[PDB]
Amino acid sequence: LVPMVIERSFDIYSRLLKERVIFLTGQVEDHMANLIVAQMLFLEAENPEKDIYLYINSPGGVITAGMSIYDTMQFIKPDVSTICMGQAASMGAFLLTAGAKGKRFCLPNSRVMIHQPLGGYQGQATDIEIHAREILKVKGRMNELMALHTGQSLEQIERDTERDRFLSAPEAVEYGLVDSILTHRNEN
Amino acid sequence: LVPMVIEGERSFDIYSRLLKERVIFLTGQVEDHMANLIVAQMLFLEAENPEKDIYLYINSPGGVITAGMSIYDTMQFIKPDVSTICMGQAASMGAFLLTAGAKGKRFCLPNSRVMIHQPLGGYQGQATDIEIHAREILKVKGRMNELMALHTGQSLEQIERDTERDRFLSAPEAVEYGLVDSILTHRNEN
Amino acid sequence: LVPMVIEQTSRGERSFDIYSRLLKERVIFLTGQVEDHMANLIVAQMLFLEAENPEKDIYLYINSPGGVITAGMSIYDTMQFIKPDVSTICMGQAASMGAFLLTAGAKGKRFCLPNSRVMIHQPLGGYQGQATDIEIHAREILKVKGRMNELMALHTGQSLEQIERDTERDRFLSAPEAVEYGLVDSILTHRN
Amino acid sequence: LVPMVIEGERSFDIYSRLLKERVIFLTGQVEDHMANLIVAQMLFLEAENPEKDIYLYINSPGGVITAGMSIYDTMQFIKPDVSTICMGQAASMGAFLLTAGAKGKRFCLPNSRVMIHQPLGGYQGQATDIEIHAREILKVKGRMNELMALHTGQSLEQIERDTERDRFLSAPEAVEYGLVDSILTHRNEN
Amino acid sequence: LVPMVIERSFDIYSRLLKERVIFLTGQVEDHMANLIVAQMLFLEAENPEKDIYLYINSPGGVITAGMSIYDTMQFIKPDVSTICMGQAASMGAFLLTAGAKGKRFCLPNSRVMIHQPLGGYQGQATDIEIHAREILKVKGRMNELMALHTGQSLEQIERDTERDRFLSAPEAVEYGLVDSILTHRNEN
Amino acid sequence: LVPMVIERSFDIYSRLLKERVIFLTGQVEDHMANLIVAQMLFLEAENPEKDIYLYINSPGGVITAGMSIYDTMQFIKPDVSTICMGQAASMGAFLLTAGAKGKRFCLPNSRVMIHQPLGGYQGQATDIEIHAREILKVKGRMNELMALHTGQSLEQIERDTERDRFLSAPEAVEYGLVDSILTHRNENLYF
Amino acid sequence: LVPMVIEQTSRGERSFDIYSRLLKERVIFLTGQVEDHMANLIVAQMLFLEAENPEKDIYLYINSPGGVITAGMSIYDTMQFIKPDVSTICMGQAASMGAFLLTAGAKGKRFCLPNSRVMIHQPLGGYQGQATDIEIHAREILKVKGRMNELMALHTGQSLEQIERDTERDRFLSAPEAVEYGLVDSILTHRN
Amino acid sequence: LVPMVIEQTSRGERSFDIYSRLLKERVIFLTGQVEDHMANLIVAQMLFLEAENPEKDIYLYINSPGGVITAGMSIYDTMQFIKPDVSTICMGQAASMGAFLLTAGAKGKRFCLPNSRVMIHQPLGGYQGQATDIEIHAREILKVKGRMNELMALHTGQSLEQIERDTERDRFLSAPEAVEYGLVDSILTHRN
Amino acid sequence: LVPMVIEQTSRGERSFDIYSRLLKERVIFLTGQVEDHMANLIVAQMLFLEAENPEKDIYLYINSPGGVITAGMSIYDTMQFIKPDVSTICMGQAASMGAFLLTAGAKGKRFCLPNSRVMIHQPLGGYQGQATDIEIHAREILKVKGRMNELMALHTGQSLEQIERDTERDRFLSAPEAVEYGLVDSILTHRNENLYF
Amino acid sequence: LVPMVIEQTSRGERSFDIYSRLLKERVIFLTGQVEDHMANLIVAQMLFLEAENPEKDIYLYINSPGGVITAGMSIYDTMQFIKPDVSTICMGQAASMGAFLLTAGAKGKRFCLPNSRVMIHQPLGGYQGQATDIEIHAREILKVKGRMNELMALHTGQSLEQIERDTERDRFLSAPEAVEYGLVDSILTHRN
Amino acid sequence: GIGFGATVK
Amino acid sequence: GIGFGATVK
Amino acid sequence: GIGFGATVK
Amino acid sequence: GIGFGATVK
Amino acid sequence: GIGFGATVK
Repeated sequence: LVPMVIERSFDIYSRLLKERVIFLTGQVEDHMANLIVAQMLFLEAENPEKDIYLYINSPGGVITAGMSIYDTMQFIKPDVSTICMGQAASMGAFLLTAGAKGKRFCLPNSRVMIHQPLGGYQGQATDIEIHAREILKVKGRMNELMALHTGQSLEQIERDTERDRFLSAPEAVEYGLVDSILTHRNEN
Repeated sequence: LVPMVIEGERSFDIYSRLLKERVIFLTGQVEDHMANLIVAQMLFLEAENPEKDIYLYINSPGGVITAGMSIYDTMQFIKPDVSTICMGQAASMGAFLLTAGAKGKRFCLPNSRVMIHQPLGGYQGQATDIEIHAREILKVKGRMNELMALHTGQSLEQIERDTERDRFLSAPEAVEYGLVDSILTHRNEN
Repeated sequence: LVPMVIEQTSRGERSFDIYSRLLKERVIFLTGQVEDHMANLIVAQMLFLEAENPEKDIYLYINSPGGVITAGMSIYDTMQFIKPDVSTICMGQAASMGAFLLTAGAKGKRFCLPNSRVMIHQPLGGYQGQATDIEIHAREILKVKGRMNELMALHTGQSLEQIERDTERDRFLSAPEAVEYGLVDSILTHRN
Repeated sequence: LVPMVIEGERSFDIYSRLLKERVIFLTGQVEDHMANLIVAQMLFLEAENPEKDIYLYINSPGGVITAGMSIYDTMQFIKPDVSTICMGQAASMGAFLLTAGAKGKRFCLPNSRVMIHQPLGGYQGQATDIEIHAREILKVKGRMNELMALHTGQSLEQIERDTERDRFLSAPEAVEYGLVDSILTHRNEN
Repeated sequence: LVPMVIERSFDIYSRLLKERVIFLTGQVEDHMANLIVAQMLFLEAENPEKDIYLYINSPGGVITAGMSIYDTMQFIKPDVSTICMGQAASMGAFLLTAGAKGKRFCLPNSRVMIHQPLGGYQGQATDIEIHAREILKVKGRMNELMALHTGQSLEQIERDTERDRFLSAPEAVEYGLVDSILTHRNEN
Repeated sequence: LVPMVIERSFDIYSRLLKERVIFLTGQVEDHMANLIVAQMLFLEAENPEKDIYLYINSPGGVITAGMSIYDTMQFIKPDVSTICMGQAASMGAFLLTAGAKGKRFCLPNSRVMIHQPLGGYQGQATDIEIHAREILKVKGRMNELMALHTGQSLEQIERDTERDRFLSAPEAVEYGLVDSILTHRNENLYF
Repeated sequence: LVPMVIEQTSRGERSFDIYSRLLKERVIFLTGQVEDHMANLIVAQMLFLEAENPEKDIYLYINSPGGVITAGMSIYDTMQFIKPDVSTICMGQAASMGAFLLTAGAKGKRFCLPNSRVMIHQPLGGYQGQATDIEIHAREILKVKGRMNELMALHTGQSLEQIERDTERDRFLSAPEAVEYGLVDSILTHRN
Repeated sequence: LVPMVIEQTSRGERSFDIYSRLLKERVIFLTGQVEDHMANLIVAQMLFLEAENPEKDIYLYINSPGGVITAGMSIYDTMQFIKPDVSTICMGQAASMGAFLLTAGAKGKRFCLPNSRVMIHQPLGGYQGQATDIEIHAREILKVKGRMNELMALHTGQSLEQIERDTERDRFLSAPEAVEYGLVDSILTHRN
Repeated sequence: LVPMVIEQTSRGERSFDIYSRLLKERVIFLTGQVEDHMANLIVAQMLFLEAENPEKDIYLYINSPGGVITAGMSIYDTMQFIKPDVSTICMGQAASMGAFLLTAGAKGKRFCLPNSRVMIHQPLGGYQGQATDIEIHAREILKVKGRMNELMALHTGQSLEQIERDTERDRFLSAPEAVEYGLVDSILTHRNENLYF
Repeated sequence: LVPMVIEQTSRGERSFDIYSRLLKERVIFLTGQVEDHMANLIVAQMLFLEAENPEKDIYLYINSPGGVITAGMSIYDTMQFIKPDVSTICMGQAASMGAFLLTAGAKGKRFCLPNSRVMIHQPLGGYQGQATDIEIHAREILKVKGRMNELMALHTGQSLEQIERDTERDRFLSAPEAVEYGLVDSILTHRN
Repeated sequence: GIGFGATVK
Repeated sequence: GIGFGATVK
Repeated sequence: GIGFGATVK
Repeated sequence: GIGFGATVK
Repeated sequence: GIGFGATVK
């Protein structure tokens, strides 16, 4: 069950949504992604000048769902400040680094994991070649976007994404994935 | 889990609040129940204001064809112009609905993707029944290809050659293919 | 379990399983659903028998609920290839592929027991995939249906049109009806 | 079923009513969803009054570490002093959150039982990938031990020796181990 | 489903909660125990001088969950009157006898069973020894508390808990688990 | 689904509860029994002088749950009128006969079934003996209460409960298990 | 069950299973889906037969729904390695691997029964993993497809381009169609 | 099923299963996944052949997708322990463990068929448990990977660095590519 | 499938399965998890070999991931009982019970192949029930652990304390490491190079 | 798999199974759980051995986790019936039924290996149904427990009271403890 | 013979 | 012979 | 014999 | 012999 | 004989 609060009656997540706070928890699927997209659009309609806050704790998921969230964040005017709690996986990290420049934060004991896409197909050799080329294009597209936000060279990203690479909050900052760390609310 | 919102005091879920703004979401596999829901939303919006354009966001891996046809026929039946938007991906039925939007109001996001392929079906039974079902799916394939060629502007022959197998297309490729009109890089720009 | 029998010969007594003993007397059994492995075994027996004596008639006993078509065509072609007349006998029942093999026997050597039942129907199949693949498979099974009907018509002696009308759905034939339908030649009630 | 309470008069559930009194519950295995819920509750309480202390009751057999770190980071991040109370038992990640409470506000009921152990994990794949995941979990183990030593006051070496295998501690043992501060036998007494 | 009472809409359990009645039903577990703990805290907050009533009908369960309820009952200022309906198992009996002295009652046909803890572990011999000592300490601690509330000697409790021991309402009174038997509300 | 009625926002079962009517349907478990117990206490607190009505259609269940309901009915002051609809099983019959004297009813086409307790245990011989003795005491206690509520002799009950015994509405009346039959409301007008 | 037969020899009577008796006559049966274990067994039989008489032609009877490729390539290579001419015969059906083996028989010694059906299609496969891994497997299966098409074109005489167009999707062929295609030299309608 | 063959000898006729007849010719078949039981069986055969005639060569045919490493090491150590030169042949495919056994054969006696495919990749392992235990197992698999690479470099003759770079991910090799790599000495295109 | 082999004898040709033929050469195989059935078979084989020739050495090849202890103790006791020297060889891997049997082989006749791996760890077990029964079972497994460690120290020559420290967690050892640890004596790099047999 | 052995008698060679050869030497194996089929087999072996030589001692090796009691009683009754002294040996472990059969051996001929373990506990059982049926089954198992304890005390020499106290819960005993407990007679460390 | 069609006396 | 290609008397 | 009890040459 | 490496007439 | 009732030498 989810607790409710009175402010008539609001859900705990709905109450925070009033404060422009969105949560991205669990594996990234199409339904949860669509929900996050709806929240962004709703917040944009209310006030397109106030920054949005997106907290991320996720082990990754589908790429199409993630790209919808990424394209949406870049489409709307509000600066989406991404925050990492617990962990950011390949898609979570992509969304984390996709936040507004200077507004991507991570908590001290958070972690980040970047890896190349995963996929697969079963069928004729012809169909395999098609699906194979697509995922490679996806890998290239993701790497290009990561390089743009992080500021790292494309070649460096390809070398670091060939296998699962883990990064702590300080390492992520040096890697350009985020901007700073939030030890305490008052300090920042 | 779906969060509520406020707009006296009224309780609205996130999807309903957007519906108030003439925004519909087509997410997940296309089945009959979700399709019926989308159809209901279109009709409700038409009754409220039959002159304001509707927005349909599409993120789907495809599904049943009959369900999709109901949505397609409904969009072409009502007066409002149904502007389709692609987020994440559009599959064969999603792409069919995407290109089915109002001319000049079909968009795709920059990193979206589109996949068009010929129908998939199977039947087990007597050879006589097999012939019937086989002919039916072929007619469906022809009907779908004709509509795609009409909306995209391409030739029926080109569509058949490209739909013989799964063909992937990015937002720019889809535009050049006539499948959509433009790309929504940012709200302010367009 | 399969019982073992003894055969008295000039060299000495020999131990045989019941099925092997009947094979020595040119008797093959086609029991159960038709499949590649059983059909392959039947094919081997026919070839062995032909080499042993290509002038003596072979006997095939059919109690089948039917099965794969390809596995049946191998048996059919093998029967129509070898020189010996393959006398088919129906015990218990003959299904679509059993009946096809039954009527495929030598003219005048296709028997049926009085209480046996024969069922004929059109092929069964299916496929799941793209529309293009469906068209190929659908065309193929139809050709199989046509080929089967032609062969049934030839052996039975019925017109092709009549066979198509009677195979559109499952048709059950008793031993007397089968004789009138050309599927068999006579009935075996008692030993004369 | 969750009972309800009435407080004009406003309907409430038992857990929500306690939330008005700045009381949170961390029950069951520590997963991502429940953790996100706890994190949301802390932020909401902070916005209401960032000067009043929060109370977190802990009865849990542990769980994922990433989820626990989010809660731990959030407690440190916010201004209110999060008083951790142990009821039932505190496992490896329950104990970590318990000892992470504000100094002097970490309590444990008399019959409670704490358990500390090194992290758990695993991976299946190539040898190269195994080395990566192995190094990662070791860094996690080192990081967890450092924080435990900082909160408990013990030495890093002692923590490493005591976490190599499951170590159980009662309420008094936890106090001497610096994991908690005192015990709560009666409300009036303390 | 649960019936609804209008008074505002109250579920039947909430209405009884208004009268300071708490129901403990089914096997004990962290989630049900947490709910009971919340109810006790809420009632104490609403009124810290009125007695609470806890009806017990359960086949027992986890001990950690039970200990939280026990510690909470002995921690809050109000006196928790325990009542046994249908049956009380080892954890249920422990909670039953833990009620306020003179406020622990049993119905005439209720049955009480006391047994020693149940636990298991699979692993290395080293880890096995650890878990074995722990459960033994728990058994000793449970027996100490049982002897304190019942008033029976610790040695007697060990002999009677070595195996499942059943007791009716009268036997429980003689044993000291419950102060008295409730036959009729007006009579008592 | 459960219908709703306005008089406000009451489900069909609660509205009947307002009329002091409780339903005991399905197998007797701990949760449903606890629910029934809550209803009785609520009704008692609302009006401890008005009679309560308990309709019984059940194939039986746990005995501990049944005892909680039984003890509660005999504990509260209101007279709990039990009614049998469709069927009353071993625990259902025990609760049926436990109603207020002269207020136990059964519909004409209902059926009652009484049998001895069921149980079992797997383990050491020592533990088996304990559980075996316990269930026997339960069987004895149940028979004593049945004989008290029915007026029959303990010996007769033991003989009749050794195996499943079925009884119709008339048979139950002669067996002392109920008091009368409810053919029509206007023909009896007991309420 | 498998029947046992008796062989009359100079030394004395011998008991053989039907499959082994035919092996003595240089007949090998390929049945069921192709796999490592069955393919290995076929390889062993070919080698044994070669040693006995490396001049007498071997006969392979194929009734298969197809299977693994590697298992088939071993049989293909073994046939092209040994000196004896491996006369392939199709009974019932030949699938993609069966067809490849069927057309891999010695030129002029590839036969089909009249009702047998032959299907040729491109390889099937799949992999799940990282994109880098997927690229490796995709290239590999494509090379296999290319290699298979080249061999098919060499045996059938058809151009490589034609084979690619016909193998893009499942293509069915009857005994006559297969002859014109070049998979099989002739048909065994009846014994002569 | 396994066919039975007859061996002609001066003293008398003998009946053997096809696999045993080949074993009599110092031929061992490695098929299917590499497990402990099949490996034990292969090891037993090598010891028996060694006792019979140590001087004569032993042939090992490999058609294996992959398998356990410990089992493979037993086979590898046994081959390098006995005196007979173990000539390895690749039929269908040789995977990481199969390739390791293939390249481990006697120098100049390692052959592959033309269409056979060889794959090599680093070991696969998994462990679930405490971080301490995880570190121990992780170190062990790395040492195994290093040891395997060292042996691969020795038999192939490639540098250790090159082997590590090529084994980081699945690498497929055809018969010719394998020859240049050094896994196999030559190819058996046709009998001579 | 198990291949069959022919042995030439004065009476005539004789047919054997490959495992039985090796048994005739005093060779036993301990493959797979150690259970009661396989152990009895090994025990039966050792007794049979002892009667045939109680002076000729027996060879036991070990490729096993371990298993039950009781089943292993039977084999250990049987080896230490019979007169023949049971030369243990490690192929592929030896787990805790496999390694225990390997070290149990006759002194100077314990071998390992170069790539073989040996793992030793403390016993595994568990029980579910009352606290009383848990104490009984927990005590029993500890006695087993103590007894096993004592035997390992006796065969390897190491100290009981060292064994306890090294068995607290899974410890892997290669052929050379094992030789220095006392688990084995030498390494069978080649049959004729050493000629130990 | 079960190995085959050879016996070299003056009459000639004879092929035996390892278990059968040992039976010829008056050795029986009681391995695995005690069920009805294995027990019935053991009974047959004892009777066969008794008839061959009713004066020579029989040997029964025991490695078992226990099982049904009825099955064990049949073995126990058979051992006490036959004239030969049944020398029981414990290898690996003896469970409650195994221990019962172990101690039931002939006085002075009950051995245990050094590292073997023994476990004695009271019978296990259960029933589900009416209370009447429960009481019946409960009384029966209690009688069984009493009967088993009496027999254990008779063979072990201990007092019935002590046995009841020690069997209330699982009691483990090593070879030395068992000797002191009268459960066995001596230990077999080495061969003299 | 032994079959149906086979002749027997 | 016995096969198809094989000739018979 | 062959067992433990049995003596060996 | 019989294998590949084995030579034949 | 060999059974129970059977007598032996």
